[PDB]
Amino acid sequence: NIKIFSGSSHQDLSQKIADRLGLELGKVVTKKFSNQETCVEIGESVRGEDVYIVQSGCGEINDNLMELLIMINACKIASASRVTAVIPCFPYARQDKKDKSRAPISAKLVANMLSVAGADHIITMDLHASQIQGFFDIPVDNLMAEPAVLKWIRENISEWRNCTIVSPDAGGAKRVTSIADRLNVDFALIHKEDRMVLVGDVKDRVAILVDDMADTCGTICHAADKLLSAGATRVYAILTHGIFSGPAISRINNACFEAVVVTNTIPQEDKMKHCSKIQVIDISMILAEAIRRTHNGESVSYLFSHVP
Amino acid sequence: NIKIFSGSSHQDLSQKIADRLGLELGKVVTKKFSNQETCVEIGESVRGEDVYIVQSGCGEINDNLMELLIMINACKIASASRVTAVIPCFPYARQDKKDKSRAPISAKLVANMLSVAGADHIITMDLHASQIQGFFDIPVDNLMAEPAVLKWIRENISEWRNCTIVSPDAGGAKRVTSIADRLNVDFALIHKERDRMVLVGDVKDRVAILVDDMADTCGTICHAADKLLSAGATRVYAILTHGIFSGPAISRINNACFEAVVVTNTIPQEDKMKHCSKIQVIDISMILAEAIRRTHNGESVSYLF
Amino acid sequence: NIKIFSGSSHQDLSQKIADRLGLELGKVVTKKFSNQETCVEIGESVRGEDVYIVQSGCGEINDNLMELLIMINACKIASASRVTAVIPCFPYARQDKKDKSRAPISAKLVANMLSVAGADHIITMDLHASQIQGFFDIPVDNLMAEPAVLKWIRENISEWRNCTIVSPDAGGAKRVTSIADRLNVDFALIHKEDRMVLVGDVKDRVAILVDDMADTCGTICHAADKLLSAGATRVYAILTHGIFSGPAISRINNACFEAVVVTNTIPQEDKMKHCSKIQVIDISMILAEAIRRTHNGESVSYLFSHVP
Amino acid sequence: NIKIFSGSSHQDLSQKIADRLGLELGKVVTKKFSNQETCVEIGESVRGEDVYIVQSGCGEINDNLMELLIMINACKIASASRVTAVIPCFPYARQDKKDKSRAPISAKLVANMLSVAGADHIITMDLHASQIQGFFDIPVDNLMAEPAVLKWIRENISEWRNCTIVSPDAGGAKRVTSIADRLNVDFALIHKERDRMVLVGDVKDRVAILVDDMADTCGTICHAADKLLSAGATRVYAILTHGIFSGPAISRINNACFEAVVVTNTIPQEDKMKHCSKIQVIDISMILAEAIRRTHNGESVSYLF
Amino acid sequence: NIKIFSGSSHQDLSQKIADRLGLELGKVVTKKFSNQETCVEIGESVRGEDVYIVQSGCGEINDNLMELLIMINACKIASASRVTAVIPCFPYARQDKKDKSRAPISAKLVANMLSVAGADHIITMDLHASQIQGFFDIPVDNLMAEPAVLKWIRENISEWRNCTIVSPDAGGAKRVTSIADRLNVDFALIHKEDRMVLVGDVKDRVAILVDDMADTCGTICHAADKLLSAGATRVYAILTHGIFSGPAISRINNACFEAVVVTNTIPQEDKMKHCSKIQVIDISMILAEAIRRTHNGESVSYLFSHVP
Amino acid sequence: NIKIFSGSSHQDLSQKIADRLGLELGKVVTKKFSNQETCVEIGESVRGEDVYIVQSGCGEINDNLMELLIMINACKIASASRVTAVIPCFPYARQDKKDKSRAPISAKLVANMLSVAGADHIITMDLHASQIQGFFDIPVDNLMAEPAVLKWIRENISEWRNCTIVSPDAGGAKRVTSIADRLNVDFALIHKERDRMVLVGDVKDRVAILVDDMADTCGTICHAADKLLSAGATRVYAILTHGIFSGPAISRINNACFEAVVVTNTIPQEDKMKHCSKIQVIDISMILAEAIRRTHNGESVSYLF
Repeated sequence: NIKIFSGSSHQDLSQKIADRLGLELGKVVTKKFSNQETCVEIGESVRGEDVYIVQSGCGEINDNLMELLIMINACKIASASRVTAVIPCFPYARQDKKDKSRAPISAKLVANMLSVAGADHIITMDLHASQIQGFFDIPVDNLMAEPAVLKWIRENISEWRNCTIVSPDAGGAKRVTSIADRLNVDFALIHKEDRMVLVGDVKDRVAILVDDMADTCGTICHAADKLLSAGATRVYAILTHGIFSGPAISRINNACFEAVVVTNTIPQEDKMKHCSKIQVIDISMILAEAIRRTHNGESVSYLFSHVP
Repeated sequence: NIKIFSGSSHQDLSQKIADRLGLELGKVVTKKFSNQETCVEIGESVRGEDVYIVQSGCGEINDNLMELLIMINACKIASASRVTAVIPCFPYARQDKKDKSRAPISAKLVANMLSVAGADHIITMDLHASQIQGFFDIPVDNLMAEPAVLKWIRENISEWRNCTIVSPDAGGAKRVTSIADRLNVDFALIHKERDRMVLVGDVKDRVAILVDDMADTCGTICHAADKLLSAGATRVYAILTHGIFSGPAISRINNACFEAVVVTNTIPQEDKMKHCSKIQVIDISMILAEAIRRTHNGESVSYLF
Repeated sequence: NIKIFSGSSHQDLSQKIADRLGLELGKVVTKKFSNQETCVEIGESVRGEDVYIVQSGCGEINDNLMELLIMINACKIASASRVTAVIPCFPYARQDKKDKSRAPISAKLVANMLSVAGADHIITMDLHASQIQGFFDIPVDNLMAEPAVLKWIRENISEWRNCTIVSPDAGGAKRVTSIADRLNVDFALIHKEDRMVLVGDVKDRVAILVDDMADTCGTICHAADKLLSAGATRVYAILTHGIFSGPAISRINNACFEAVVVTNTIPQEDKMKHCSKIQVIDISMILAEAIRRTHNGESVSYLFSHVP
Repeated sequence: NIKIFSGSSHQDLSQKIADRLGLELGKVVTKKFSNQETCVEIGESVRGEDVYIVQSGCGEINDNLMELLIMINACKIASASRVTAVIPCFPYARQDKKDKSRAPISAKLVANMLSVAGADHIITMDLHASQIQGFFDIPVDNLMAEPAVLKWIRENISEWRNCTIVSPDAGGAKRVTSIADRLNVDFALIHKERDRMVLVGDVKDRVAILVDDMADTCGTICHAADKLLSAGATRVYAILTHGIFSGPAISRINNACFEAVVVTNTIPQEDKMKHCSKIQVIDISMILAEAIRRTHNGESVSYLF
Repeated sequence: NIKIFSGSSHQDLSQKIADRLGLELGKVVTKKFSNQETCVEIGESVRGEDVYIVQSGCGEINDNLMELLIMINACKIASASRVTAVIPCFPYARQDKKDKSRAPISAKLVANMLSVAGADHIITMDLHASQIQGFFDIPVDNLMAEPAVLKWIRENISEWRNCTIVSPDAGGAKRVTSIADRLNVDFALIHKEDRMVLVGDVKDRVAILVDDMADTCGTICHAADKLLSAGATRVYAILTHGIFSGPAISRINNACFEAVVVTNTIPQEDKMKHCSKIQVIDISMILAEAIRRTHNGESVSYLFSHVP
Repeated sequence: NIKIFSGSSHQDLSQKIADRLGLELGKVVTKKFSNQETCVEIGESVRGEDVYIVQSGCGEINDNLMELLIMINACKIASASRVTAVIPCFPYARQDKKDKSRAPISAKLVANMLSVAGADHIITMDLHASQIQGFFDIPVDNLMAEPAVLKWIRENISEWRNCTIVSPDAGGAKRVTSIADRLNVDFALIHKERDRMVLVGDVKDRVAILVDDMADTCGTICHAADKLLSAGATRVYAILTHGIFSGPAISRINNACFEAVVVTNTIPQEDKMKHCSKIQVIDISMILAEAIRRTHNGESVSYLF
């Protein structure tokens, strides 16, 4: 009575999750008008079932969001017992504050939309701001890629016992210090004032830029330069979410990175073809395990410092 | 104290609306990000104001809806006194029932998202189904194109006194019989076998006016037009309040026998009008301005129907 | 842990449903003041149980509605696990639109009342307008009498392969075309302009007026005349909901119908005594099966083209 | 800008109310269907108005409640600025607790239906229990008949300075002691063994005034009156704010020793008053008009208590 | 999958409940700032579990309330299947009406706070006003101490067949008459006009003042005098809730009571040390049994006239 | 038409606020019961008024929150037109995320209780995290102490042009870099190994200004100050918008090398100021009065940031 569904034809990640759970993705008939008006038809009964919808990695965020919302609605009015939105990369999460302007808090709006659509539960990975859990009243499991980042570092960087973890901005301080303390190394921090300022020791050390997401990568590319200018031996970038829109791929190919590491919360395959610097940590097993635990009523906190 | 904002690039309707009310459109900064992630910013204080946001007409329905939702929200958390969504063409309106499938009622979803975004009021034109009004708990004013369509038929088709109004599908009956009764003329109805088309009612040697609420690819109204010709209509017109016109529509129209195709201003046609001469638009901005003004003043909106 | 309750002493239908499920109706103590103020007492524990309340066929709609609402409330605050209102004939369903006047949408109001009373689920039959499902946020199963109408037609009208399905109004087009296409015959349609207009072929064919409901029957009685005037051989009327208030019985006895067929969503027994033209399709088995499926988490979509 | 509508045929209270405020009752079309299915239509625009709907007094409680609910809803979706239900006698008010049964809290249900119908405000008189106010999240103004009942006792019973106020049941204690304290007189209390009636307090050679919030069949206040006679009261009165008076009430009253039976205008008595001379009504329309007017103006309503 | 938690270090009652259910109290890490800002950490998974939080008897009502609310929240966003607040003594219950002033209905506010905090169910004992059940939409089980009061009376007062049950105020009439009728004896009633008035027969009888709560006890102490003045042989006071704040203990020690009987809905141990007149009925078994029944979906109405 | 009430004994802020607006604080009866059970009563009609309730500053956070909640509720059921909570220092603001624990998001709980109590609007100062604004669905105006802190630094520290702003923790980065950028000076950052403190950035032979949003026991800013001395800062200041100052704070401050400790009026300091001379308060009442006045008038509040 567990049933996993996928957003659009970007099955990829959702298929991996389903394989790991010993399941097939449920049937969904998607008819799509040219104005992008999305039609959905759940091709099997979800009556009384524990349902999980994994949002697409299609790219177009608003299409993906509506598809998700529509699919949640269809399952709720078809008497699903529970509907969980598995959203590896939370959309509009950078729009989580007003920030001295007459701005929407779009991430709160997205949380409200998910709630009124009928979501009972959220499974996500590395919310841009932890506080976003509080934008909901339903429970949220905010999974961490940290355990998998720590393990990647230990296994792929020989100098890890002597590296420096660098935040590309002031916001990311906590995230880097927590990784630096766990590994028992230093941290450093960059701040854009168009000028960057680095505080902290990177001289003669491997520098690992750690962030929750990279988009156009103008920031990490510029931070990489600064770090080499400050005497870092080489520079790595580890992001959980690899958006990589616009010139990001061109930016990374021209950059002085030794590697750019991301998870597959966003589909990376086509980006990789055109970019040899990209390596992907598979997090499908962390997503599958959180679903399995959710379903069984078993501890998921164990997924916060364990790689299943 | 009243403020009008527009959604996205399609500032035509909203400009027309703002003119009739003697206003300028509110300032709104709209920066478009990575993967179409919508950014909006209200470039002026709306604190204590009666706000009207007029939908975009730029095709991409999900982008338009999100922008509208984000705008509504932005005005609300910035202490707008009231927020009305002006949605001439209601998105997802066809998806208004399960229809014997495990389908979403997407129009109810949209109603819910609009309400939770903070909309206090809706103004729209010819809801695909009247019952959609009941999808909200806030007031909806569902304006009619009917008066202006009636007006146009009388002022443009010489033989209108012995014309027949034809619904393209069976689910279009109520709309066409209401028009047919107003003009005191005939009505007829087409049905696709669920395949061949079936026509019920008299069209022989009279003008056939195809009336429908919206036409997308125009596949149905095009095939409908053929049948009306096969059944010996003099000439066939096409009246649609919402003229979406996607995919093959442009050419499909021209290649069909249509004397004319008539639509409203609810969606922009300027782009389609040059590549298709037989299209004509009824401007509905006066109707929308009047509804906003009357909504703001608390005067009757009902006489506009 | 399934428990079925009945509205008032109009047990009839609710008793048939209970028999088909192998159950007794649960005890309810109803004390009723003269101003019709309804008192209810649930005479057994519903704590943790899956509860279904079948609304009465008493006649007085507002009494019945309040009784239903009160009973839903009592079961919810007594810790029922789930409360489903089984409402064979949805009240105020004709009040589903504003229709160019300053009217209530009373069917939306009834849906809100059912929701705030604590209904988790609705089971109903042939909503006057499908869109009424959208008046709720809880799931609605809108059961169709169509399968049972098709089977009645095939078994009782020898000429069914050559009949015409007629809508008594413009609103009913879809409903008749769907039946006409399934049976592979014609459809026709009447429109009241005080004048009726018939479009479609009924000459020398059996005409079957099909509608979701009949009240005072002035419409079907007048449509029957029109059809005979247009050369129909005989006229039948098939309604799912037989209200039959006011002069309906006198109207039907004087009418040129060969038969008036209705379901027992409304109690028909006393109406039949005074009206030999009435035949009743028993739909208690469709109601019982939807309850059973709901309870078990089994497909109910099968009830949409199958007669259990 | 203020508008008063009445529910159903009992337009007496509402007429009195509209007069005191210098208004005419709003136009409302009320077509009554098949099985008592209620149809209401607002015959005028209420857009941007402060609306007051005064309950019906036509017996059938479920019909009255539905009509009121439908009216409230109709005004809300037609963009009324505010909707107040004026419910002099709150329906289902006795059903306000489970009371050691698997019973509904029907008064909370009613509170919820009123709120979801769109009521912004309630005005009522002598809630059976004060706590009912807490069944809402919207403001309730719970007016008191007490001042006018006190007034009547002093102006109508000669021996009032040595009278005793008697509660018909034990759950009526707080009401009677509050009256007894205002007049500086005695109080007493009747209890039915849960059978024989038990009386606690002094009534010998004094006037006994039975006070209760509502009397339906009058079975209890009639048996109460006998006991008060048995215990040697001079003469016994009956004061009820809500005089429902169903079933055997009419005659039961006359056949009982009651000097007089006093009720308010909250329910119509004109029909009962002719067949029962000993009934007298305190008109409470001034109190309800004053509460509406003060509610609309935002002036004190609290001094009316 | 039942899990019982306690408010603060006032485990006492919550420990007794847990013992009776064969359970240990779940781990809770409570860190408390000096401004009394309460921090909580649920020290074990509640994912998918039936959770019961027993509110502390600490004394400071607002601290206790917030602790309860915070704990309910933590369990809900940690995916508890159900959260029940077991609140033996409902806080702010005397603030249940406006009472001719511009007052809050604070008990309604407390019910709203409990609801938005995420409480699915309430278990309580002898609400000051039954109507408080209607301040919620979630179900409330309002347990009665009456069965245990009746049994205490029958076992400890030899003259019980000839006693009088007295309400200390006008509000308590119903409560005393119900006890007087069950025991088949008289009732009497006191009313404060600063003057008390007694109606009813207490001459040469044992008088038992029965109330739902005693605070500073100025009322029961004064009622005791009045009763002796009216010829009662001796006076008892039975309260379900023994607040006993301010001079209550000094008031009771100076009073002409034969005994003051209360339940342990409030911790009584330290009050007893300084007051030999106090006897405590243990109601932990009634609380444990309601939890057990709730959990199992079994009748709790049986707890309304049975001492488990 | 506007009314200001204060919560509990700490009537200083609220008095200052009421003065700037030319008002007297509303009458409120506050009787304190048995076990701290809070009683509040509004001593005047607030019907149809724009109500502002200013939080208490009397330490006990749970008592203050309940009183505020009860006050909000009391004004709402007494038909206040609008209720704004003025909460200079937002309670439970640190508890704004789970933070890798099975912890409550207590600030979301508080947001929810405030909303269900009936608050239409919040006015507060320097939310611990901006995202807290998103915990509500009602408008929040989150005022900034930054302008006045900048002002104070320039007008009080002679060497400010070559100073460095130091965050006591790593989670304080964004706050200090924003200040450092405004003054065009350096920033630095302290981190406790999770043990020894680590400092990143230049402080040698310059004035170190410790900036944080709130300081409770001052354990962190005290140890931070030592490190800044160890790393050769000229002298170290401490700027906190919310100066809670509990437990060892008073003496801990004096025993530390702090040139001065600067806080705002958001919490009362008068009691702490006498036993600690190095404390100085920026009065923020003008800012709060201006926000109320502008909120009531519907004028810009955004320029106050």
